[PDB]
Amino acid sequence: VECPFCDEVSKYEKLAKIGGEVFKARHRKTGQKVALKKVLMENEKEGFPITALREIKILQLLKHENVVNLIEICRTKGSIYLVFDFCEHDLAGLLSNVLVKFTLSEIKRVMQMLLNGLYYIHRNKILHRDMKAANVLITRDGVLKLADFGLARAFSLAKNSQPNRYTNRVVTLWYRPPELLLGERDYGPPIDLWGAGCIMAEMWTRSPIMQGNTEQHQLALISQLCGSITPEVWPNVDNYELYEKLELVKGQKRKVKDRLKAYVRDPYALDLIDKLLVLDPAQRIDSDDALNHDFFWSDPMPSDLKGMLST
Amino acid sequence: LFAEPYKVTSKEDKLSSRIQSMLGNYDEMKDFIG
Amino acid sequence: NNNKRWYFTREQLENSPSRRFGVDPDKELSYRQQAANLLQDMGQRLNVSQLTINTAIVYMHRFYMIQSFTQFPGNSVAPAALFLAAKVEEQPKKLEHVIKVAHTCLHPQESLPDTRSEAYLQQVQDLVILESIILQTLGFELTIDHPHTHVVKCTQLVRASKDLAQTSYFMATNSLHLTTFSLQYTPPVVACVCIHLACKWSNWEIPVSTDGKHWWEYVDATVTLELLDELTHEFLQILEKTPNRLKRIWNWRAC
Amino acid sequence: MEPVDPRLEPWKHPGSQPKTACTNCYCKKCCFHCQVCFITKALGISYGR
RNA sequence: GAUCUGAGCCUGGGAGCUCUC
Ligand SMILES: [Zn+2]
Ligand SMILES: [Zn+2]
Repeated sequence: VECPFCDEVSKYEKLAKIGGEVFKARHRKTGQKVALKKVLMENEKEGFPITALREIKILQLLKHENVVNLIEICRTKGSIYLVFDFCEHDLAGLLSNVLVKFTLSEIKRVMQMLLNGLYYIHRNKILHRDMKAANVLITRDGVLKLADFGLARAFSLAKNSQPNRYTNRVVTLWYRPPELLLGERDYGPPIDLWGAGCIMAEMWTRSPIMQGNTEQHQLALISQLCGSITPEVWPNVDNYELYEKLELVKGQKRKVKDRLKAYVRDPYALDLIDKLLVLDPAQRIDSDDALNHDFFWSDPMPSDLKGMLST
Repeated sequence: LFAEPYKVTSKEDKLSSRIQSMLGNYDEMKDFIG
Repeated sequence: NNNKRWYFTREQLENSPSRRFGVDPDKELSYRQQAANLLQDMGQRLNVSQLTINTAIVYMHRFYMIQSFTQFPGNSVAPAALFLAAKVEEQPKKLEHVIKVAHTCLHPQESLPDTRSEAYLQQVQDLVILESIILQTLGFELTIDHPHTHVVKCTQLVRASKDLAQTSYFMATNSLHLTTFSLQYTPPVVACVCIHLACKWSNWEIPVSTDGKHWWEYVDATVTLELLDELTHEFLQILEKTPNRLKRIWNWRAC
Repeated sequence: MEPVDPRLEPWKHPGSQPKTACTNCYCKKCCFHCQVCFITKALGISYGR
């Protein structure tokens, strides 16, 4: 049984468990550190999961200094394994550790690389649809890397005609944007930034600002923070078949900056977060304009993270 | 940038005639292709 | 050197995996044409975009560049190939639908096996397993570029008429069904061959750009008149080797 | 048989199935009805059962 | 009669036909 274009996973040596899905192995010969991601073929109802095909098809395309690199794909003497360039830390883990200290300068660098990464994937017509501190890796040299593109795919620029009908149930409930919670299937890049805004808020809160247990509960929290969802602030929001069928508060006002006031502290920082957590995706600032925000061009200026990683 | 294509007065190209004697007369097999 | 991977020469093709198990050159190509025909037939019955079909055809040509018809039947790889291309081209078709249509084309006599029968459950595994094999054999390189993409862009630029545009695109499909240029020349080059081949047959001649440059120069910087004529020669040479009537159909007979 | 704008996304491309049911005639008109007819009728290439 | 003990080939795709037995 010929198979020259698919080396055996035996070439790697498993060390520990991550994410029995993701493992930390090292090349038996070179000694290079890598991340083994086993393909979950639990649902063999439709052969090889289309979700995997996309991730693989996308990773082979995307190649940025802020995006995880896909080395190769191994097998078993069978199951499939996706090899990536091992990442020492992860935004999620770092924020969880108290010993870790983030300076206003270092924080700006983290987001700068994050948004810079989104700009790439978005420019290449790709949607992550799963933004969270957990998927935000950071190399040993202090280089942010976007990983886990399982729920990621490619969207279209709607040729001014019949809209698209993508999957609705996407992105973590905690990092899921309003539109998705209203039944929006013709979404786009804005859904990713919403998570980025929630992630940038955790850089000071060290914990998810909106932890809902259900879809409706999530909306309630978003309405109490970002304010009540009304046609005024969200034009044509009433068109949603779930707008009226879902009891949403009407009195709650926008208190994004007010709630994150004692945390963020920094003026510019608060302003950016406010533009990223905008209810209406049409008015939601994009990655491009996000990088041009005074937040990234005001003293103190962004700097590497090596100093912080020393703890 | 380009000019709208035109017909060729008696295709003398050896390649052209080779196709004509293979697939047949063009004009007569167009309203069927697609 | 990932580019030159799925691009061989006339000699390499002359020594294909199948040629290693004793399979005449003209015989192998025959299997390829048949495999492409099956994919085209099943695709239309599944109502899938031409893109999905072409993509499936490409995998077929490349798949047999590492494997042999002696080990992998063309009527078996086709179903799996098409089933895979469907997903890649954002147009997946239920495994049940594929097997059903594939059985209608391969077994017009026998009746469609019950979705509960032991025989059916078997065909499922065989197709799924073969699918994984195709992926590994291709190195998981699903991304494929078709000449049709370059053919359409060129026709619109040269301001070619519909009849000419339809023919150009038409020949672009025949190349994947009869020839193996998809394993020899890049899509851009193949696109020029189709248009050039369509022009000679349509008597249409594409003028020279207002800048003094040929049309093919706007499709590929490595394409030359000498190449087109040579390639067009091989294309037709393969067309002449067809086992059916292409001279008797020159009439307006009834139905 | 009919050209398709590449700029269009995979999930946007139209089906390959011909508008009219693949007729059953060897006439010079049906030989080009579709891709299959051309390969099976004009070229006479079949996969058989 | 097979028809992975085969096919050549062709009229409206066989409902046509002959080949080494
Ligand atoms: Zn007819
Ligand atoms: Zn037809």
